[PDB]
Amino acid sequence: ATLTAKNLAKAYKGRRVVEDVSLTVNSGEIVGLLGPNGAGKTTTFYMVVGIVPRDAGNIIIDDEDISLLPLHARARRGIGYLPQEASIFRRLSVFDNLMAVLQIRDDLTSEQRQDRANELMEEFHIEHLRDSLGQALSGGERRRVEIARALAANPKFILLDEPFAGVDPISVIDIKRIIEHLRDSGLGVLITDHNVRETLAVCERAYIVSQGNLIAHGTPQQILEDDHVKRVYLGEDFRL
Amino acid sequence: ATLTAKNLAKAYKGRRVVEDVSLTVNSGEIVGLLGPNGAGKTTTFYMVVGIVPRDAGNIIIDDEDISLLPLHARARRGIGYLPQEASIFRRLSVFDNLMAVLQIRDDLTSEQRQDRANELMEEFHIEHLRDSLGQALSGGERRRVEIARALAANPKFILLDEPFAGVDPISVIDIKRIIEHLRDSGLGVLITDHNVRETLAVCERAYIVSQGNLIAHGTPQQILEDDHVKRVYLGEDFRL
Amino acid sequence: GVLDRYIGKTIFTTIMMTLFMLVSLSGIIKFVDQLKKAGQGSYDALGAGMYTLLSVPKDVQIFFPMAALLGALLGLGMLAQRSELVVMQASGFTRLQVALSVMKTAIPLVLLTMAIGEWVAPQGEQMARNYRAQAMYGGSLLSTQQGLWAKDGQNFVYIERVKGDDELGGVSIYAFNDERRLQSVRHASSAKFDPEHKQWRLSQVDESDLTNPKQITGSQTVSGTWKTNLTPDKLGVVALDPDALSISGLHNYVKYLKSSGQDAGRYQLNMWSKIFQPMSVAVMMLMALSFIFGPLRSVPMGVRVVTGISFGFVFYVLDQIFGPLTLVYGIPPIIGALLPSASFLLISLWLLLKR
Amino acid sequence: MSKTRRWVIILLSLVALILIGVNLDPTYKSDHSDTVVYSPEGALNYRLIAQHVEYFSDDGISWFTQPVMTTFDKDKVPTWSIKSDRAKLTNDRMLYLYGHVEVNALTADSQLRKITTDNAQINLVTQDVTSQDLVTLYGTTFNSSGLRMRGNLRSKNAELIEKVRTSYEIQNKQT
Amino acid sequence: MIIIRYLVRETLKSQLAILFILLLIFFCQKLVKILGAAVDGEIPTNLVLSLLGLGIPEMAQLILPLSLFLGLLMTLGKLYTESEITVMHACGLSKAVLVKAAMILALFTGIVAAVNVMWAGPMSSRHQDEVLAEAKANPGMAALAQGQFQQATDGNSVLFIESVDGSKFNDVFLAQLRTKGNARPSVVVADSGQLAQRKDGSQVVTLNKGTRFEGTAMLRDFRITDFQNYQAIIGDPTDTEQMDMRTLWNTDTDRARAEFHWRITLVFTVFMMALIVVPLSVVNPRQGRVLSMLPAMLLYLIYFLLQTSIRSNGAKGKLDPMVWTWFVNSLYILLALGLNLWDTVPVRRI
Ligand SMILES: [Cl-]
Repeated sequence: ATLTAKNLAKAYKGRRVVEDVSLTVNSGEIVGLLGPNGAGKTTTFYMVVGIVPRDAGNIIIDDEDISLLPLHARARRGIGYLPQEASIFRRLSVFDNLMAVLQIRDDLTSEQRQDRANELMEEFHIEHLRDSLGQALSGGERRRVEIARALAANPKFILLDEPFAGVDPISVIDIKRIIEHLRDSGLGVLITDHNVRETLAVCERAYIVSQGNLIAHGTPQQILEDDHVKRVYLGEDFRL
Repeated sequence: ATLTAKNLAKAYKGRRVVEDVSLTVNSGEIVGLLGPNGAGKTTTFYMVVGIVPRDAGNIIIDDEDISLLPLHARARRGIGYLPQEASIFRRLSVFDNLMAVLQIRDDLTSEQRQDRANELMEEFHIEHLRDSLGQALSGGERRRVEIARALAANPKFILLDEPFAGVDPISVIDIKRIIEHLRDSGLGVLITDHNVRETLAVCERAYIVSQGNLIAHGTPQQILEDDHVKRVYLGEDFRL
Repeated sequence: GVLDRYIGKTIFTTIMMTLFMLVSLSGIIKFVDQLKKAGQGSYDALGAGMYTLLSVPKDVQIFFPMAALLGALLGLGMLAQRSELVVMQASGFTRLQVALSVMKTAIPLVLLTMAIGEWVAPQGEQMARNYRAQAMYGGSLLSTQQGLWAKDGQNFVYIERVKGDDELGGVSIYAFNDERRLQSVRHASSAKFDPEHKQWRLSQVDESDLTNPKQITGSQTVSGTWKTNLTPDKLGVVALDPDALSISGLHNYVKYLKSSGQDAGRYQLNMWSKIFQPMSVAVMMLMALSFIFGPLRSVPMGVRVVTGISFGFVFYVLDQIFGPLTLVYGIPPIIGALLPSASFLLISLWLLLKR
Repeated sequence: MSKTRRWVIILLSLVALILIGVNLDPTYKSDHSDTVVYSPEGALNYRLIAQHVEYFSDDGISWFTQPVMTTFDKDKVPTWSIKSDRAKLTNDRMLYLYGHVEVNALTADSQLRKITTDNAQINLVTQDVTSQDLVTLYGTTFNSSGLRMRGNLRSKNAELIEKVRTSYEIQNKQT
Repeated sequence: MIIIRYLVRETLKSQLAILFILLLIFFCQKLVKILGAAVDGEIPTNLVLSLLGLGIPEMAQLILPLSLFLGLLMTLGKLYTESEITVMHACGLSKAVLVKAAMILALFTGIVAAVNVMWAGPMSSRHQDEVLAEAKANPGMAALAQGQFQQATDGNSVLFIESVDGSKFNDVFLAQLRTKGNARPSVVVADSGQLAQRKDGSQVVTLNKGTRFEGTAMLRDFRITDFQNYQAIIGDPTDTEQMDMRTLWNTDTDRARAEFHWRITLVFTVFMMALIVVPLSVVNPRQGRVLSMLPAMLLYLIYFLLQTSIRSNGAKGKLDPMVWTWFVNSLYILLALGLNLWDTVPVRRI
């Protein structure tokens, strides 16, 4: 219900990339984690995901310290991680994807698994392609399958790593409908991205890292008005 | 002066990618080549550059049959190409970069090369990075070095491939500066990118391709008003 | 499970493809080498082909651990490279469950290779050798037409020709006593073996006693019996003797050598290595696992395949070296036959602790 | 650079593989030898004791250093002793004797007690004793010096051919 | 002049690292060979170090062309993936500069391989011959003597041994396999046996206090010899072609002609391989590096296999090494020009 990073820090061979980055996301809200290229947005994002260990800081979900837990452990504690790369199981049916994700969850019986799987397939309009392997899907279809698979592990917070990775303007509205649907479905989505316009257009809040030591959290109108990010991150006057 | 690709076509192992793309560009203007993913924009771009061997189509510059000659020979007949990744030489100085490209053309003497190197470095604010190896530059610095090195070969047209590649707006306004300066220098720049907002904001004549077919041509104000482009690629809610 | 089933399916397909490729390379090489000697007898290209096909089980048995390491590396590489092991972790499927999926799919492989090394590889190689000797000289019994010797305790025998498997010709028995000085020479023309009495029957024999100098009393009889510890099985082995035979037959022949009085360390070593071979297969898969989950985390395909091929090569080298190196100090042959597997397991487990 | 290359790698690997597949003073010294030559029906023929023996397998020839041959009868009784400095044994059971060839009569029943020569040939199968140089036959009552000798040990006989002179001890041997 | 220096400096760094790795590999191979031949009883730890360090020109022979070849593959691949060569071509520079820099590096490695072949090879071979001929008794006497029951077509004889106390036998039994016109196989049996080889080149087997039993076919005639000291002849890294270029030029024998052409072709291989590798160094994101180098590595392997086969066959009188050696080189030069010109203006039109 409440994911929170506190004093996140990381260094690489005597070089400081991030130190004291603390962002917070709650259910039913979209939180962007933005910043200039090299500022440390993706480092702290990954350090919340659990693939990048912390040198200093804390990651908490509902009064549970997940700071030392790897990616599998933290994924069990309701942290779904959706990367930008093609993360579908190739040479497996979409149903096998869901079932592979379900058989690890000890919270359902042999039949409730299949029930939830069919519910997800009807939910994401991917009912057409049920037997097609992962090697034969298109763009949007594979994206929806990957979001369903990532939901099938029952995540309290979905961490999107660069979801706007080279998408035509005709499909960004579809991805925004999906992220609004996930927000309206009582999920906390943590979006890190390089595209600033479309990310700030859908994020209710946004933390703007810069040099990995400071942020400016606020609404899109409160972020656009701040002169610090207007200069270091934005430049002159921006046109949304 | 003028670059023309008439009736250009191509296909890959039984799938048609380009079907009669006829592209014309003049000097002193900015022409963009945009389209949806998998249309054939980048394919015809590379086919005009010379990396991809053509299958059917003519390419000419000032009534010169330029279709069959290699990439180096297209460059010697006045064509510059800027790839998307870092093309700067890493283990050479910026001055060595400029000098190594200058010393290829036989229409300059040993002293005119030094003069052109120093003039370029002054033109792009690189005088303070003369002996610095190329592997230790920033983004804007490396971009400037690479474009000055491309100008050292004296090209008639410049073809940019993905100039706005993961660039925050504080550096997008610098690439805009750079393009505007290259247009005002009497050169014809051909943009191929996905950042359509800043592209059309800077480009003055836009071409759109779909399924290997040119859709519509004209100014961005006329392109954004065309209902077919709005229904095929962008959408009805796109602006600058 | 399902992830267990999917990992298993991919790793098994990739190990089988790798093993087919290694077997086809060694086969083309052995085929050209065998055709090189296809001038004598009615040995044609078809016959050389047949000798390679019948020898394929020996090649798969030899290239099994290398193909296991390479295929596991390429399988889990395609899984990692396509960012799927990360998804498995992103869904809660832990790395230990992935390691377990691999180990679970490692069981059919060891069963397959044991079955082959027991009934398919030795039978196939023996049939190939016999077919080659039959197409060239009219039988493997006629291939050993040069008179050979054998040892039974303090006695030696010389056989001039072999007429099948139960009938021998031209036998000479030099029986020495406990001091090498007391000798008797018993010659014979034909031998028969009956398992009912479990002894040999010689016909048209003559003995010579040499206890008394200046005498040489020679006795001639028509029917005699020879009670020795060798069997037509042991005759086939001593004819063939390439140390590539059934583990059961290898155990019987070791029991024959320890009874007759020879250094059976070579056969013991090859027996222990032939039964440790499926453990080496499993060690190789585990070392591939450790590579992917350890040093070779994010390396491209080329790095993985060249590190795989070099490690398989140094495993073959370790085996070929520590084979005879057992006789430097006369250490147990089982210890030497286990050293390649043990060392590669130790490397693999060292990479899974990382400290 | 995917399509035709598949056949190119195929052909190149094939050629490499077929190329890998195609590319893949005596003889017998001894010393102090005690040989015992027996008859074909057992029994015993003689015994040869040498101090050093070389044998060439290329030519099949033996050389015996300081040979001593003791020949017996059919009843295994030492009849003759034959010392020499060297012996040449060929492949036809003919033994040559070079240097200090001295044949003593072990059994006192012989009429011929001693023979002395430098070169001798002996046929071992037939126990024949020939010599083409100067020989001397010592008897119990006489000694004869001849230019050639012929005889047989099995028959216990020997005679001299070309230039023969004979001496006796006080009177002559009765004959 | 600047880009050519760049290409030379980068390919040299790569070639130096590849040479170091190749040295380690070939050192391991030679160590294996030396330690194998040493426990057989031929050299101790004092000769192991010398021989390991001394056979390095034979390693260089094969690795210098290989180090240049793999270095050029690796470095041109690295500059292809990093978009540097592409922007050279986008600035009008063609494959001429690349093949220039290649041939310069080929010159350097060729001078080193030529110096190696002319002087460093024969000197080290002569020193090795003298060292190996110096201590020969201690080798032979170090015979492991572990052939316990070993009989095959190695002179057509059988040898059995009961126990071995280190370079010594117990209850030794030798037997023949030759019938030789219906006769008994020669049988000898003793109590102490020592094996000593490499005295003159042939294998010698010495026994003490033995008995030799021979005879005819089941007749009672026997030859029973009581021998005291028995010596027989029941049957490695020595160098033969350790001559200078002048003597090889003047010898004109089979061995010398083969060796001479081998040395020249080995110094030529540097330039030939560096000329072929330039248009075969592009890597594809689909295949990667090791798979994109694969046909070029196969050419290199096929070339060396042919050359080694030609040498081995010519020095035995099967072929004329000159004809076949330079026919192969001709074909490889034609292939080089073929795939070096096909991507140019004249051959594109062709
Ligand atoms: Cl289930």
